[PDB]
Amino acid sequence: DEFQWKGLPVVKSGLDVGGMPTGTRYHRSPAWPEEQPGETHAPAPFGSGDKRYTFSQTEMLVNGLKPYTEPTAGVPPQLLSRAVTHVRSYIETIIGTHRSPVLTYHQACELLERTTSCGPFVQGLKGDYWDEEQQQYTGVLANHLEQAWDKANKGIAPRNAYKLALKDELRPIEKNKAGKRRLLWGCDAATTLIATAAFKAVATRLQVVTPMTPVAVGINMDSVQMQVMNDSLKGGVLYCLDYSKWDSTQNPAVTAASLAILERFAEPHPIVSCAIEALSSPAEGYVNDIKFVTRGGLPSGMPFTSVVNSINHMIYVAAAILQAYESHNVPYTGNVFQVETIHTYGDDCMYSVCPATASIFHTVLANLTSYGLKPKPTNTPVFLKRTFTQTPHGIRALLDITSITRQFYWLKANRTSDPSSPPAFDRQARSAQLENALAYASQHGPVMFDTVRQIAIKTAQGEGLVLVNTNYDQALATYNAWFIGGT
Repeated sequence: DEFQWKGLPVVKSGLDVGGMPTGTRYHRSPAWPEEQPGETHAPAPFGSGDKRYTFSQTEMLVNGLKPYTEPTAGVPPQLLSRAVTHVRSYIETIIGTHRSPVLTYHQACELLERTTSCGPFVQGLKGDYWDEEQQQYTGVLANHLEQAWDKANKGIAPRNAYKLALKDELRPIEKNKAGKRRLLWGCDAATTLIATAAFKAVATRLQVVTPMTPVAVGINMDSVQMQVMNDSLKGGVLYCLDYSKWDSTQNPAVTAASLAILERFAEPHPIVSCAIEALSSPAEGYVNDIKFVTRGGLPSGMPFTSVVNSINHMIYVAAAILQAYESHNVPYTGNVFQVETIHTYGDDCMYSVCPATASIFHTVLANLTSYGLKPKPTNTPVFLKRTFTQTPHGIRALLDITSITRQFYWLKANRTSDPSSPPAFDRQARSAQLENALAYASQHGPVMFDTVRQIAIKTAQGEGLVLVNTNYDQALATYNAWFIGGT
């Protein structure tokens, strides 16, 4: 039965999945004992081990889980259905009406991320279990996937189940001082598998075609695909919005609609449909011996989070716009996604709207907020933290300079309760990281690059590294080869 645990509704899971990991993987660079100008980020608060703060992990979790407790208005069902047929229609004209077959078991298995966790029911990394060249999973994980695959083929859906933790990353110091840390949802590998088999061929068709669809997922921002995106912005009125608390504000009816759109492009099959059932069912987060079941929102670690959230976003925007026209008594004649230009990456976005739409944008925004989303114009495209900028070699999607330099001042390494303690890290990975950071720097041009250069040399001697993209010309040449190659 339900009971309250720190003010959240909560049930015993029948299992014990363990506590959230202790400490942090981030150390200050040994090269960098002092604070540098314009630094804005440091390691998120990790509770008991950490001398900076006095927050506990469990309370940071409870904080992050709270919005999942409260449902969201969503879209009025009649509106929703019109919005949906807009979204569906448009994607039909781009990717066609072909229905992708479900993946084989082995195909689906090869796509799992060996680098990540197995979710709440199996310990370790997925790669712990991968046979490099039996070419299959093995052991306890393989049994976990196998039973699930078998059940799915029999119409029995896997658990929409996540191991809850907190993300360990560099965050804004303003946020750290406030006791904020992002939720980590670790999906059950079986559920990932079934989704993958269901939906990956549809996801791939959308990716092949990016950014011709508003699903920008898997766009290479350091390629021509970004210039295609840029070009598509011309003519319209540019709104680059950030949504707050995007994940906790996802309405489950909208989500179910997005999944129904996806299902349209797949073969009907018991797999496809376990997977909708799982993914449209409420997220269950496991900690210790309890689970929390969501009443609203979406877990950030769902299978296909980006695609599903990009479809949600398309549906919300179509609805907001169509509602705004109808309530102003204006006819809306074309497809939203031709009349308007829309790029999403789950919650990240750029809208380039017709002027008629721009005229009544106040009203669009208000419709968005009425769905329980938490949303003026610019000439400067900003997307996936990139700023679109002219350079001497064409438009580039420029990483923030602080995104570049913070990589020099921090490194992800061994667990610790002390970031000021010395890292154990492999020098080659580190050096490759920093040579990449340098190639990004080169696009900012030569004054900017010289500053980053000086940082990198300092870093190299302090950390004992070796670096070539230390010069502008070779840093420029490496980025360029990335750029024209899709590399």
